[PDB]
Formats: sequence, C-alpha cells, structure tokens
Amino acid sequence: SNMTIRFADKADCAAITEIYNHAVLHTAAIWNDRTVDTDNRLAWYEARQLLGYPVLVSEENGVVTGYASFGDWRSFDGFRYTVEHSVYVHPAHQGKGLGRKLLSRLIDEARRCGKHVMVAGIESQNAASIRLHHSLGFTVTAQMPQVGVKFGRWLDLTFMQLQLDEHAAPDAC
Amino acid sequence: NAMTIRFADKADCAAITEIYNHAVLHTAAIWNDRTVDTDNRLAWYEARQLLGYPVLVSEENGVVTGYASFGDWRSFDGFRYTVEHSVYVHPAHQGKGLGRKLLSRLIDEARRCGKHVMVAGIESQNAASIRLHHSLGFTVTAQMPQVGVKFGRWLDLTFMQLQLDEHAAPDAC
Ligand SMILES: CC(=O)SCCNC(=O)CCNC(=O)[C@H](O)C(C)(C)COP(=O)(O)OP(=O)(O)OC[C@H]1O[C@@H](n2cnc3c(N)ncnc32)[C@H](O)[C@@H]1OP(=O)(O)O
Ligand SMILES: CC(=O)SCCNC(=O)CCNC(=O)[C@H](O)C(C)(C)COP(=O)(O)OP(=O)(O)OC[C@H]1O[C@@H](n2cnc3c(N)ncnc32)[C@H](O)[C@@H]1OP(=O)(O)O
Ligand SMILES: [Cl-]
Ligand SMILES: [Cl-]
Ligand SMILES: [Cl-]
Ligand SMILES: [Cl-]
Repeated sequence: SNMTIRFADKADCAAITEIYNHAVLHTAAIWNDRTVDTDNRLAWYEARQLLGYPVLVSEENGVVTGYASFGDWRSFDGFRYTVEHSVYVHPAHQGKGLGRKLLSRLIDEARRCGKHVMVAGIESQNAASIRLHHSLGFTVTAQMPQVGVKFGRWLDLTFMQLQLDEHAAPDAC
Repeated sequence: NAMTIRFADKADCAAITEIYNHAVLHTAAIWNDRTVDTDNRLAWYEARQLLGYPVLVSEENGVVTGYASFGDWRSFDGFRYTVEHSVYVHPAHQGKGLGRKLLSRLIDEARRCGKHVMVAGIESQNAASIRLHHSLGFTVTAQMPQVGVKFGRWLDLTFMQLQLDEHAAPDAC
C-alpha cells in the first residue's frame, strides 16, 4: 500500500535525527546550532512516550519522509493544557502536502490527549510554515522582533496558536 | 536614604523566598503551585550569578521590600541575546513606585550584559505590571488567550518587550 502517516517506532530515530540535524544546519526553524546523535533523539522520543505524547512519521515504501510531534510548552503546572509542536519534512520531500498531512493528524492527537492550545513558534520569514498553519486554523497571536539570532543575523518570532476546544478551565486535579 | 535599590546578597534569599512563595500562592504571575525553600532560591541566585546576571532588591530601613532579576528566555543558543525578567514587590509594599525603580535599574543591567531584548511574560489581567512596563517603554508583542490555567480560570498571556539597542546584527558572537 501507498504514503502513510503513522506513529513513530524507536527504529525511526536515526531517520528523525537526520531530518532534525538538517534543520539545525540549514534552516532558521530551530534556534540552536547543536547537531545531535541518534541517542539524543531516542531520549526525546522516549520522553514523549512517557507523557503519552505522539511522535508521528510520514513514510513512503518504508522510508521516513518527515516527522511531527508536540511537548509541553513549559514545564510549569499552569501550562499543562498547552503544547508546543513541531513539524519537519525531509528537504527532498517538501512542498508535497506532507506537512499538512502530519499537522492535521497531530491536531487530532492533541485533541485526543486532552490539550486546550497548540502553540507554533515560527521564524517570521518562514512563509511555508505560516501558510501551513493558517490553512489548518491557526492564528497569529505574536510578532516579536529580533528575539533570536542565527547565521549572524537577528530573527523575528511569530507565535501562532490553535485553541482545540471551548471548555471551562479544569480543576487542580 | 530610607529607601534603596541594590544588588541582592545571599543574606536576602530568605526574604526573596517568601515574596516568591506569596506570589505562587496568591497571584497568576507564576504559573505553578510549587512553593520553594531558601536553599532553592539560594541556588537560583547563585546560578544567575554564574552567568553574570543580576539579582536586585528594593529595601526600606533594612527590610527587603521587593526583588527583580532576569535569565535566559530559553536555553537554546539562538536566544542568547534575549532575556526574560521578573519583578516582585512584597505584598505590603506595592503601589508606591518600587516596581518601576526595580525594573528601571534592571534595564540598566540588561544593557550592561549586552542583551538586545527583554521579554516580560505577563498574565493579561495584571494591569499593574502592564502599566509599569508601558511606563518604561515596553510594547505589547503578543496576546495569547487561554495558554495557562490557575485558580479555576484560563490565563491569557501578554508578551511585552523592550529592545535595548539598535545594533543591525548581533555583535558578540
Ligand atoms: C511550528 C513549526 O514546526 S515551525 C517549523 C516548521 N519546520 C521547518 O520550517 C523546517 C523546514 N520546513 C519543512 O520541513 C516544511 O517545509 C514545513 C513543515 C514548513 C511545511 O511542510 P511541507 O510538507 O513543505 O508543506 P505542504 O507541502 O504541506 O504545504 C503547506 C503550505 O505551504 C505553502 N507553501 C509552500 N511553499 C511556500 C512558500 N515558499 N511560500 C509560501 N507558501 C508556501 C503551500 O502552498 C501550502 O499551503 P496550503 O496548506 O494552504 O495548501
Ligand atoms: C514580567 C513581570 O515580572 S510580570 C509579574 C510581575 N509580578 C507580579 O505580578 C507579582 C505581584 N505583583 C507585584 O509584585 C507588583 O504589583 C508589581 C511588581 C506588578 C508592581 O509593583 P508596584 O511597586 O506596585 O508598582 P508601581 O508602584 O511602580 O506601579 C506600577 C504601575 O501600576 C499602577 N498600579 C499599581 N497597582 C495597581 C493596581 N492594583 N491596578 C492597576 N494599576 C496599578 C501604578 O499607577 C503604576 O502605573 P502608572 O505608571 O501608569 O502610574
Ligand atoms: Cl492570523
Ligand atoms: Cl468545545
Ligand atoms: Cl498565605
Ligand atoms: Cl488567592
């Protein structure tokens, strides 16, 4: 059968690491300059599993073409219904609808996990990501000039968010 | 003469601790429910000092009446010119201009640390903190609904920021 969106396995972690490292080296999407090893992303993957948070891959005849996941925006208790997510498509497979397929599914999984808000931290010149999010119902709630640096230049940050329900705020426990 | 702003001493950490915990128990300024001990804030103070970051206190005839500090907004490399600060005035010493004196002084230290931007994470009902920041030239750059929860209600987040220089590009690696 053919492309699939599925939950990642531990064995996907090397493909994930390669995509992650490419984004570190070649995009303004990750505001760090540290490439990592397979075990780093394995530990990341496992921490997500422990919280029951999805790590998703897109695949075509058995090869990983992209990934998506979310985690807590911040570790403090008051943020426990807000997640910050990310989507990375292998550079050779970008512009083919995989980002929308991954994010669409991630939204479903966020609703399943009981989350209230998804937060996208997008570098302001990333028109593809801003459009991707717009098309899945996200709205711009921040525009923060010169709060990042990479490649020797200031970066601007756009926050976009999607509120997943209109429920009342939960109790303490 | 009766009142000063100064750098904090290790001996101020007990006073800082109780102001911090009061804010934990009774405000939406800290989106958590964990109170801390003196050693905890001691370590926090000492960690700020390793990075060359200020802890400041306001005092009146010897009594600590308020404190302010900043740290890295995020730990990733790309944020190394951006700090996130906080200011807390003792519950018995508010509305007397201490907030502004502390913040104004903290601004000077942020510049001395060569920072480009200060980010304030303010819960949107905190009119006092909003006014204070506006009075020192911060501008609102985010309005993010329902990203927190405390006290049975959704919390909304206002980001305000102040750009500290006009450098065209980062100037310190
Ligand atoms: C919160 C987020 O994680 S921010 C960081 C996102 N990741 C990155 O920036 C890393 C590098 N980029 C990528 O991996 C991908 O290109 C992504 C995730 C941004 C998008 O994934 P793709 O598979 O390329 O996106 P997809 O093909 O589904 O297209 C998404 C939208 O972008 C639009 N688009 C594509 N290129 C551009 C462009 N250059 N300018 C404007 N819009 C564009 C498409 O028309 C499409 O619009 P639609 O959804 O309204 O039809
Ligand atoms: C990024 C920030 O750290 S966000 C978190 C800030 N800290 C907290 O919220 C913790 C609890 N609150 C506090 O500690 C204090 O109320 C602070 C730090 C917000 C303000 O400290 P104060 O010493 O009261 O501030 P100060 O006397 O300088 O007054 C600041 C402004 O708020 C106004 N103000 C004071 N109290 C109130 C109030 N209850 N409601 C509305 N406005 C108020 C003052 O008029 C002044 O405004 P102006 O310049 O327009 O006249
Ligand atoms: Cl929008
Ligand atoms: Cl609903
Ligand atoms: Cl109390
Ligand atoms: Cl209360």
